[PDB]
Amino acid sequence: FIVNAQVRSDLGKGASRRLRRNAGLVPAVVYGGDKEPQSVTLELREIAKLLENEAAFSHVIALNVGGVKETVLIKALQRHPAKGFVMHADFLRVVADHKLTAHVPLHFINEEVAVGVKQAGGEISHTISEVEVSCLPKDLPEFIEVDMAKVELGQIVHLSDLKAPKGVELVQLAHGNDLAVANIHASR
Amino acid sequence: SVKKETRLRRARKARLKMRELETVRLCVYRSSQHIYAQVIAADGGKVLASASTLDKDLREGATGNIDAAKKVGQLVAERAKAAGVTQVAFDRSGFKYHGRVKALADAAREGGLEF
Amino acid sequence: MLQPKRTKFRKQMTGHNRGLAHRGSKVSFGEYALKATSRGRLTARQIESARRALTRHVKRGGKIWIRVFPDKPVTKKPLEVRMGKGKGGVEYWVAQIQPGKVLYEIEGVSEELAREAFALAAAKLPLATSFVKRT
Amino acid sequence: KADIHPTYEAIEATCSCGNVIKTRSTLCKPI
Amino acid sequence: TRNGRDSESKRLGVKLFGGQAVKAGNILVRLRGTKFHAGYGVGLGKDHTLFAKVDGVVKFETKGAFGRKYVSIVAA
Amino acid sequence: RLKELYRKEIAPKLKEELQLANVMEVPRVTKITLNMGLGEAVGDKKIIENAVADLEKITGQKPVVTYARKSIAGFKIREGWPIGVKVTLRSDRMYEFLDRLLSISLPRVRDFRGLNAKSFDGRGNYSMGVKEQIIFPEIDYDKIDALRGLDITLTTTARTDDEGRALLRAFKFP
RNA sequence: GCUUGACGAUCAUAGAGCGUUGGAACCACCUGAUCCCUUCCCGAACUCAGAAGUGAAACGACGCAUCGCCGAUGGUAGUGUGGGGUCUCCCCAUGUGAGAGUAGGUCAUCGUCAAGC
RNA sequence: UCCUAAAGAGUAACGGAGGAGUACGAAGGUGCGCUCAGACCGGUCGGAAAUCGGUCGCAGAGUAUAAAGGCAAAAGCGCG
Ligand SMILES: [Mg+2]
Ligand SMILES: [Mg+2]
Ligand SMILES: [Mg+2]
Ligand SMILES: [Mg+2]
Ligand SMILES: [Mg+2]
Repeated sequence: FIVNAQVRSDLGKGASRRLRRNAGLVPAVVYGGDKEPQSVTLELREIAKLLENEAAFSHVIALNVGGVKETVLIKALQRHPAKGFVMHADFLRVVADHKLTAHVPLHFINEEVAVGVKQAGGEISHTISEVEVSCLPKDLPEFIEVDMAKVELGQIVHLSDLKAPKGVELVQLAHGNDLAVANIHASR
Repeated sequence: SVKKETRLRRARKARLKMRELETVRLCVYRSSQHIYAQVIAADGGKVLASASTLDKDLREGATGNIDAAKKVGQLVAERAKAAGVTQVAFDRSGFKYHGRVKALADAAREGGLEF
Repeated sequence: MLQPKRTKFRKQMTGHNRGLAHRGSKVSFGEYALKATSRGRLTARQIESARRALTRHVKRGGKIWIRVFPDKPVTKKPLEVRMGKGKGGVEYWVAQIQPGKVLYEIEGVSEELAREAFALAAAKLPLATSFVKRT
Repeated sequence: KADIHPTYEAIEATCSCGNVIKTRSTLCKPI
Repeated sequence: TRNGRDSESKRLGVKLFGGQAVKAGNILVRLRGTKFHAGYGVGLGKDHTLFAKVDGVVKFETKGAFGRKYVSIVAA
Repeated sequence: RLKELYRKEIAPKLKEELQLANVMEVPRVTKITLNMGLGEAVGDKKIIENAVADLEKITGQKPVVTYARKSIAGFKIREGWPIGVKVTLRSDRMYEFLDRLLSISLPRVRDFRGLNAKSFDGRGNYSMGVKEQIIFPEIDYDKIDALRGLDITLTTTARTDDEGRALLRAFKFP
């Protein structure tokens, strides 16, 4: 996980569309805690390798603006709706001590053999994914493992069932709700 | 409370119509112990004359009677005429003009001040 | 077919079909989807020709969502009728599609059973629809 | 006001005015 | 069943914009029920029609609680 | 005089009893409302002036009549427009009317329990329905009509209804 | 500047919720209703005569961003004039540039006197 | 009165939707007072619902008469 950048001292609409067809570039910004926001050009080819990676969204990425180095986490992807490709990136500086909410993928690791599958009518319907995080950046949750190999038929899974290991909270439990996660039901 | 904001709801009609006419307002404030009176200039935020009971020549433990309030409105026209103030209005501030309110506003008409 | 139960009015203007689709272009429920890459409008009988194509190429399970709903009534004058004696009656109902909008979603199936199932539903729709995945 | 009518000759009389009109003046509870 | 029958368009609107100079009894706003309230030196007639009473320059300021629109005229 | 029974025995007792810090936290009775429901016989035009004269004697105070506020066609029309008769009792006629209850308005009921201890609102108010107008001094039996549906509703300065119980068990008749 | 009252200035970054805390000056509940006066019934409210008690309630201050409310930068939508194209829709040059969302903010700031330091 | 009507006025169609050809001597004036709907808990013959008490409200009620624009100095409600 490494990517290198440039400065982009040309703003607007007209100068921001000539980047995408002449040079194949993608705009970006770097805004953080203690500094100013700083715009940036990146290439469409180099973000394509990172966006193809699995856990690159919930992970720290280094950035070479010039020779300037910074540990950068990504929280946005504006994306072209019609054809489908990346537009400007809008990522974030990482301070060594700050609360830092982000989003984390799920896996549902062990559902080959379940009580609801092998005994009763076998269906497992994943409702939610991309559950958030609120954790210090010293420990990065790349993913959360959920196990539905023992949950029987007719039972659902809340957010209190799966856990958040080693100093990780859940924003939805900080509100007065507990969202359902996965169901096991009967096929038609 | 409950009583305090209901008489504030009763007071804002006449207090807002005296604002539009730009008249030197004579306000009042009754308590269960003693009675205030102020003359506020034509901007709502400037007090010209103000006589009370809590001054250091009148406190005697008998404030809270109708006879105590006659001297309050008596000794306030002498400070407004010393400030050169006539042509005033009388906001009763949600108080029913019957008892200690009305008796103070008769001492103003006696002491040369006129409405 | 799919149409509102009751309506606050009876007839509606024509309008236009402009812009792209910024909300509606993200897969939310399923893990595979058939999004539309050309603008048009769907006439609520094509939806049932495309629904009954996906719901017999699976026959085993999965779950189907229908993201789009027709609510715009359209008119049609009868024949041998001159123009200008009012406005014609409502014959059918129309949804309006613009590039990027997701039409159907599927989950709980294979990555290539579904790929050859949206081929059946795309041959009933008058639009050029592509194949996309959940991210 | 003055529109109301008291019967204070018996209202302000004795509650234990015998058990011959009140029918119970040594106990109030029948239970 | 058949439906033509519109009406004849009473010519409402706001006259005398934000920097004018007014006479004694000009018409400021032909209202339809108090989009604009009676500010400092204006009138508010029968059908809620703002009119002047003194001379000066129109302001169009937003004041106080409820965020209501007060049309005052300023001797400036 | 239950007021002189209140201040001397009940009022010092409850401050230590329910862990009350000062004087002014003690419960007491605010008012008594009755609300004789004449919702039966809407278009009667004969029973209201009877029902006023019924409640006129057992309280010693003139009632007021209560109109309606809708036309609930399933119940009745809005033509028989007065429906209710209500009396609010403040502090002078409170502790004197309260002595008729629980002393001589007990034996003429022919009941089992004088009042249930389960029916409360969440704040600490008690309500009760009395079936007959027979439980009353200075009343006729022959000239009275036995169509008198009467209620008793109590209001207390209680925060929650357990404090209503410790007040009600002092002058009790359950 | 600190204490309490009155009247304003400004209308939520000033709100709500939770917590905490104040007296014998102020204020509030309070005590009575004979005497003013009052209630489509009721001294509840209104009013009068007062200083047994209390700071409970109420009311101010003091804390908490949990709800609310404000809100960047960048990008994007749309659009004036001049030209384009495959022309029921878009694109180029140029001027203009939101809304939504993100980083984060917020437990207000003042003025006039009268009684306190 | 609303929409077509392009954020000043204006603006067509055998274009889409609705109303009027009146009431009122108080339904006018004025002074003085006072707040809605709805939910919910308790309460006798009513009960999904009548009258009463309570909390929650934060105009979702109301406006002689259509819809639009308004209404806490309430333009809404009561009294002399
Ligand atoms: Mg914005
Ligand atoms: Mg126009
Ligand atoms: Mg125009
Ligand atoms: Mg009217
Ligand atoms: Mg008024």
